[PDB]
Amino acid sequence: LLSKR
Amino acid sequence: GLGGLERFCSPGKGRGLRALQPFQVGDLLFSCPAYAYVLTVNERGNHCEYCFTRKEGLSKCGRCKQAFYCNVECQKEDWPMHKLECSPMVVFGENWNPSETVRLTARILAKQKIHPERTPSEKLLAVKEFESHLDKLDNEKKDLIQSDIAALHHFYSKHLEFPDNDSLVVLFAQVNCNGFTIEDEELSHLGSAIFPDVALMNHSCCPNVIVTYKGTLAEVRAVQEIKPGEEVFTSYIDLLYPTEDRNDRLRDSYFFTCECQECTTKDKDKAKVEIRKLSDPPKAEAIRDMVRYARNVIEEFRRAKHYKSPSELLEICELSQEKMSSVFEDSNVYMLHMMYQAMGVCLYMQDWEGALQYGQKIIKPYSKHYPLYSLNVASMWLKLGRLYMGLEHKAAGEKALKKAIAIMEVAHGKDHPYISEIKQEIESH
Ligand SMILES: Nc1ncnc2c1ncn2[C@@H]1O[C@H](CSCC[C@H](N)C(=O)O)[C@@H](O)[C@H]1O
Ligand SMILES: [Zn+2]
Ligand SMILES: [Zn+2]
Ligand SMILES: [Zn+2]
Repeated sequence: LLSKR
Repeated sequence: GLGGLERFCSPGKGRGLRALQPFQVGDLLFSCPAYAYVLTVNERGNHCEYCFTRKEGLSKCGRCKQAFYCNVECQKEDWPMHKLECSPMVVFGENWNPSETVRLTARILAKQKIHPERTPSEKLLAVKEFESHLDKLDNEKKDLIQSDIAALHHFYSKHLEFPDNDSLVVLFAQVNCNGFTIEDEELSHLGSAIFPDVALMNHSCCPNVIVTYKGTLAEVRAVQEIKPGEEVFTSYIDLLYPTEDRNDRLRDSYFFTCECQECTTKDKDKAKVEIRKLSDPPKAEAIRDMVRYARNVIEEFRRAKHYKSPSELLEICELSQEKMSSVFEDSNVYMLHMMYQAMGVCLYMQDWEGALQYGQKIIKPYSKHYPLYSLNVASMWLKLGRLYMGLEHKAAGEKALKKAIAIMEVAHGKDHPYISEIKQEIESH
């Protein structure tokens, strides 16, 4: 899902 | 709706979020309470199930012994959701292993049953309205969704009233397309959640806002000046990688191709894939070959961390870094990737010196490849600072911690609890 990493 | 903002139709990007007032760097655009959320298994005992508060002395649920709360109040408030798993966990015992996505989707169905009306999490966009990309779904993805549905029926049939298979495929597609992972100050995975109003924002590789979390509350703050009429963009992915990689991930997971300034101009691609300045410069095909190798080792390592030992993982990192270093510069993002993975392995082994050693090599290229305010950069500075502090190096530690604070004040807001904790760390030592 939407994550920065 | 939401003050100073509005839903609108963004040409070529479906529905989006638009500003109706100016926003300055660090300003809070809006907050969104989680519609549905689940704490990841590995963080149980560290965080409260209900509010995600990180604390010592959390009270254990007497029945399942696998849920922890701040107090009896958090326990009670969490029960409508926890009951979906409490007895099932003890009954299935070791066999209880649904994926996080399934757990979240179960909680979504439960919320839909209890509260079918529009929630305060849906002021601009409703869960029912989520884009699914059902029509774009290939066989591999339909098979994965079917496995997920089967797991849902397998572990959650006790309290849930299921729609037909078609609606479940739609729901699962919506969850994959709009779901958020929640990370802590170190970008460590905490859990998964639905934030409908937040999911309205479209993607850009040069976003003007960042999403952070305050317990289960999502917060959206500007990292660039926003003027009335401008669309509000957030980043869905890790912005370290070059354009092709980024778009491969966006196409695979979100079914679209980005056309932002970064993807069009490709400005940072050269520096991201920096080549060594050798007497005999490396041929084009040798570059393409090493890039291909780099993506392959990234995927290979991804698989290997599930079953290989820490020494084997470090071997893969060292050896791959060695092979890549003949062509790629240390500032090259694939080198950085391996270095970061290796740092993680060192950290697990409680080899603090090695982790510091790698992080020092990682931090500056991160600063140059990532946008001005980046959680990845702040998080790296924070890790470095905590390692320095743990290793009794207060000046270097204080410096790195203050760099982290400096970014986080913008992204999380000056009054965020994470910053209070960091300042407490600086003052205590
Ligand atoms: N930069 C972009 N260009 C084209 N489509 C985008 C985009 N960023 C996000 N999207 C679309 O938005 C979806 C993410 S959920 C974002 C809200 C969505 N636009 C909606 O109408 O509900 C993705 O599936 C993708 O199709
Ligand atoms: Zn709590
Ligand atoms: Zn329980
Ligand atoms: Zn882009």
